[PDB]
Amino acid sequence: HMLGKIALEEAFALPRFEEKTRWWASLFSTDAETHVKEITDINKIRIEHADKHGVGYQILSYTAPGVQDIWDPVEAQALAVEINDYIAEQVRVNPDRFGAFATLSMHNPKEAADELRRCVEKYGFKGALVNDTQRAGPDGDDMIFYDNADWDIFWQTCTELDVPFYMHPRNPTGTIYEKLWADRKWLVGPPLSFAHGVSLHVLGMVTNGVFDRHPKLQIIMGHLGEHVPFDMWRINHWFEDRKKLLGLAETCKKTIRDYFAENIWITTSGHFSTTTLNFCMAEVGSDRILFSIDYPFETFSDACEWFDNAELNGTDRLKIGRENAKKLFKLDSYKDSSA
Amino acid sequence: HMLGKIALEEAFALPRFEEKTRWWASLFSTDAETHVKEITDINKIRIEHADKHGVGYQILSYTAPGVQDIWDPVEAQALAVEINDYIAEQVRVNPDRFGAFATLSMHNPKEAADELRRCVEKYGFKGALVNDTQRAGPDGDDMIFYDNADWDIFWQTCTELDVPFYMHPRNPTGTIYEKLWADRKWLVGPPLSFAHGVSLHVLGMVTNGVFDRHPKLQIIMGHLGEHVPFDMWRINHWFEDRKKLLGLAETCKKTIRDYFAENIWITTSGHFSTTTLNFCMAEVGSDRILFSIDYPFETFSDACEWFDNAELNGTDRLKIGRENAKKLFKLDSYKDSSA
Amino acid sequence: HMLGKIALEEAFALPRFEEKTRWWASLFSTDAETHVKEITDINKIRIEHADKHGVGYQILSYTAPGVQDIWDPVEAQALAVEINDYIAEQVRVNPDRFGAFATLSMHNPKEAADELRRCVEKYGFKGALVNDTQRAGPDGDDMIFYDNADWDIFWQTCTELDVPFYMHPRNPTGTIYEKLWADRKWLVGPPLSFAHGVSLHVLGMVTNGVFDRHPKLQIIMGHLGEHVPFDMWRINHWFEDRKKLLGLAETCKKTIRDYFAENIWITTSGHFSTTTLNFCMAEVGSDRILFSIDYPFETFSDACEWFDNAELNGTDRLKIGRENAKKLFKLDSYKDSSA
Amino acid sequence: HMLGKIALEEAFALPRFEEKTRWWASLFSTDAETHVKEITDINKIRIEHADKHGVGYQILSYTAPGVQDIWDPVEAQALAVEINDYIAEQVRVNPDRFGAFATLSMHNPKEAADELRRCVEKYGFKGALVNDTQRAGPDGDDMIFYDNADWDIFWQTCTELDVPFYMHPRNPTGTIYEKLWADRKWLVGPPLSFAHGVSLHVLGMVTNGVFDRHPKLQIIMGHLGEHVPFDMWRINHWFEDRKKLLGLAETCKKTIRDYFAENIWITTSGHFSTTTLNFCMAEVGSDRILFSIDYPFETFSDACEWFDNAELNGTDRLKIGRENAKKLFKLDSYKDSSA
Ligand SMILES: [Mg+2]
Ligand SMILES: [Mg+2]
Ligand SMILES: [Mg+2]
Ligand SMILES: [Mg+2]
Repeated sequence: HMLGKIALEEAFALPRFEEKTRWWASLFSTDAETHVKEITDINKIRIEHADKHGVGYQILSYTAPGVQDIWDPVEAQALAVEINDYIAEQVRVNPDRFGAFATLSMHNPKEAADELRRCVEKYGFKGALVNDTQRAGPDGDDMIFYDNADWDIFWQTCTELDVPFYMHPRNPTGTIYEKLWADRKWLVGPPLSFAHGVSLHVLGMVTNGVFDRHPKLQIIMGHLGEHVPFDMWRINHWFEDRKKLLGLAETCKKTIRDYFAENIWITTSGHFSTTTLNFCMAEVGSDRILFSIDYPFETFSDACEWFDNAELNGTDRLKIGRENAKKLFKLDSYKDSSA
Repeated sequence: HMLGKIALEEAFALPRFEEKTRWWASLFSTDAETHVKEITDINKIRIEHADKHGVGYQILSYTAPGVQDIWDPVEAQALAVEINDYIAEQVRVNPDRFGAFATLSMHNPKEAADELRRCVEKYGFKGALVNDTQRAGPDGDDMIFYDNADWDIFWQTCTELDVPFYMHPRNPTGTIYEKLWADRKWLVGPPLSFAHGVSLHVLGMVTNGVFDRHPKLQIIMGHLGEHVPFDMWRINHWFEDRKKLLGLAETCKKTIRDYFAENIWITTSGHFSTTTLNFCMAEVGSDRILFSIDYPFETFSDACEWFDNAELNGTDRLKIGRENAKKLFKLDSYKDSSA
Repeated sequence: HMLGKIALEEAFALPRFEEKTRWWASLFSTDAETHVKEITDINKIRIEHADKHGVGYQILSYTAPGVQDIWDPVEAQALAVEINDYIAEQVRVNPDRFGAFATLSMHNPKEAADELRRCVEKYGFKGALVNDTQRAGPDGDDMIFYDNADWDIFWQTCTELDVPFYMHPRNPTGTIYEKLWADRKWLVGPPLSFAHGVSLHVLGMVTNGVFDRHPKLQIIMGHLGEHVPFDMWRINHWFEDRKKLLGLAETCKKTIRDYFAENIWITTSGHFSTTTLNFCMAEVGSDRILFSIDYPFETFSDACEWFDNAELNGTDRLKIGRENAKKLFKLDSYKDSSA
Repeated sequence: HMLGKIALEEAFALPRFEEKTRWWASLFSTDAETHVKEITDINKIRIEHADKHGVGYQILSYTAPGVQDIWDPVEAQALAVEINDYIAEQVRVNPDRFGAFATLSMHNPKEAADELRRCVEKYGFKGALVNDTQRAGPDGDDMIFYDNADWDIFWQTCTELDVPFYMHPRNPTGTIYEKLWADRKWLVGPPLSFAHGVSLHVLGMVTNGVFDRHPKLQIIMGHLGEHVPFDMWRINHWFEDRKKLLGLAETCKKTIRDYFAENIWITTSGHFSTTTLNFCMAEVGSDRILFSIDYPFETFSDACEWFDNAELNGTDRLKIGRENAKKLFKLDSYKDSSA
């Protein structure tokens, strides 16, 4: 029904990674052959889906765990560069239907900043999408978080280019996987582990002052905010009425509600629940919520038939379906953008 | 306004642990001296609070991390026995105002089952409250989870005595603390880490078939369910439409919604939000929600002035405030129980 | 998906009233030929719909405006008796699928009480359903309301027989139609006028003390309560904080929330909105909400596909779908009643 | 806590109407002596309240029933002119704290249009506020509605001046009072009758095509929309799926949700319910909701302590508290307008 929707948690994989794609599909897809075809296709199947379901524009990004799974920094950087060059050539076929997020090796702040800049300046990419902490160390068992002063040069590049950063999940690996997840492995991914990682990282950015040093920085979370809106009251209470009397105020200058009004966005990817959407509208505001799908892990039909038919006032259907993202990503036009 | 409310996430500490109590208070209280007095008091300050705020009956339990912090199994068991003997003598002063949950060493399923039985049979305790995984191993860096076949003898003791088990959080320790939390330490506790632990453990019980082998087992989570109701739609979708086509059905026979209708309860402890309560009423049902406070980490005033004044239909105010817990814990009477 | 649902705002018309059926259809149906067949059919089409959509049991009632449109008390009484005899015979064909509400002339309290008693004692009808005020006076321009002492004998008959009374709407007529509705006639019926009538009558019963004189009396409103839940806060405030200080307490002894907890029920007839249902669960409580359809003015498909697929906790889906009505109407087994 | 709030359903009365003020107070106030002082005061008591509760700017309007109670068109017009001249002088004392709505006799479309124009062009009034239908006829028993072609000249004046029209309630009178309300008089006013009138009039404007002929017209309803949001689903269904197939489309060209997105506003006057506000954010959108008080029928304390302390995302608190009204009324700076 609604046309010109924008979706922006929409994944692709390189054709040369078919074995890795099938491993990931063995965890998260019930039809591996269709999954392989859909995650690698850019300009045919993906366009047919969007045409049937009123999706005018999609910002594509690399599948998880992606470059964050690569703990060799030279290999990781070369892979990020390869992916960005590849998707730039692919989306030129349909520029009124596709944009792309930069794919990044996050081993080094300046290296990541330079590649983000190359993507934005050379290819017009719309921002960055990163799958939660970079694997590093001898066997990839270390994690690189971005919520510290070493990453200021990177976050300042984001605000200078004025593009958002999408904190996507990745799977638990190594020591963390063995200790917490191996004995309850069906919880890996969307059921629980994904949100635990993203919420930890983003609230780390909050409590380590990233949005104080970079007040213009825009951060996006999928899956209606990875549990965080559920605890908006509880986090705010334990920040303002407890931890900010014990030292947190030294590195965290605004309330959690301020940061959601000024810096943080949430997306409807993989969470097609009108009851939860309404609750998020109360706790974060319809202005800060964007439609997305999580294709091809979710189907266009599930996401779009939900949203198109959800009971919702017309003002917020427009905002969530396209107008919020249209302003955030400075979209002058695209297919059906004002339909 | 409402009298005879029941609260059941209400903590005490032994007087001999003052140093440990002050360490915990240095993380989670803004007034250490009042905290020490309140967490150790049973029959004076705690009764004065309850009298002012319409709380007829409280089920007391041992402060976190409690016995789960003790990785010496002999020491841990002796401490659990000591705590249960102590609180039994304390609550006999005011039997129409206080019951108690068993405090347990969870190093060994049969040992824990026997001590739960002793508490219920000898002292009339109302169930068990355990602070998420037992520390074990050489330096307490291992975790004992209860979502496996070794714990069947324990869960069968719970269903035979027909008493619930409250899965309370504890702090992250050791390797997990260093890897995920040390660099964002203000998130430890109520802001995030507590819910991550409890939700992992309870959903582990779900996906490892604990409620299939023990369909009468009642499990309680505080803090409006430790994020889980937020993802009810998403978990249900990724169980029924994804993982249960890939192997999860082998150890998980009902839907997540079934388990919340039949086995799982949530509590309002430390989450005094009517907007979130309404959302939980939609996602889990008012029948499955219990009032609680989280005293003395939360104040009676915050919890009770919220609940007493919250906009709510009279049917559900009665149920959540006392009648749900009255039926669950088989309370024939207590102060103001039918006021 | 849910089987054994109960619906109880389901209308029929006498075959000999085809012209009245067609006039009403010309206001409220977009397929008059199907409507005529469906509103007169009891045991074939209506059963086929119920079998397809998991409706085990239906309490049937006479179409609006029905006997309340008849201002000749002799003609009105004879028609009520005719209708009750007719539907008693019809429902005997499928007694495990159908019950009936009494149809009443409400010109005289004792006469109406006697015919309700005959319906319950002779035919086992489940209650009464009445289309708002009884037209009266020489030209049918007066209105008989039931919220006064003259009707105590009638309400005492309801409580003695322990059966509920369903306050259904009727169209505005005569002077009221001319002054308020004739110049905006598209608002007649479900869009506005229906709820204005029923809410006036039920809140009249509240404020004139009917539920104080008859504390066991159960009153049912369709259409999620005819706007009243939206104003529960506002009515409660303007009663307890205003009118109850000015004289209302003389004839109204409990709060509006008390009466919804103790006396008033709402159904989902013609209001297939999960967002509004959730709000009603907050304002009135799931224990007080009953599934219903409003057939043949609404379709089985619209009502049942909505309810069966609505995002709802399993506890409340069971209560609203059938268990609330099973208890209220003291129902024996019926088709799929325990499925 | 929030400063610079805007309220715009704030009433005054002329000093020479003490008897009318006292009769109205005898229906709607529990402290008539304070009410008389507060409803006549402009520049002292009312300012003190606003200073204490963070209300920067108020648009003032004449008390109900006001000029709509006057069925002599000559007396009605003279009184409207008197009131507008009076309040223009009063608000000049504190022009950074007060604006005014036009008070109008609505006996004649051209006359009302001319007085609205005088108010805007001579005094800079912000719009019009009218208490539902104009009493008319020899004994005041007729009602003038504005949802017809005779009023096109008036609505065209609203859009030409680009100012909104606030449809405020009035009490039921004459035959309507006798037939519907006299025997249940405690429902008169906020409990029920007020909303019945306004919702009828506004939905009449919808279904008689006023917003089709005048697509720029902005209409404001108090009291969270006078029940209409509760039935948004039901009205929309009975328009688009029923009446629009039977002839309504001839005079009503968009959906009810379109008109709430494009033409209709609601305020929080006299409805200090976060639960209902959240529901209204789902059904109408936070962009279309305005803070207001309904002083002196409601207190500043009730309205502002509710709103300032309600659990709400920061984006919508800002919009509802002041930014929506700042844009709608094109307001220059006022006290704390950017605080
Ligand atoms: Mg994704
Ligand atoms: Mg606790
Ligand atoms: Mg009906
Ligand atoms: Mg007013």
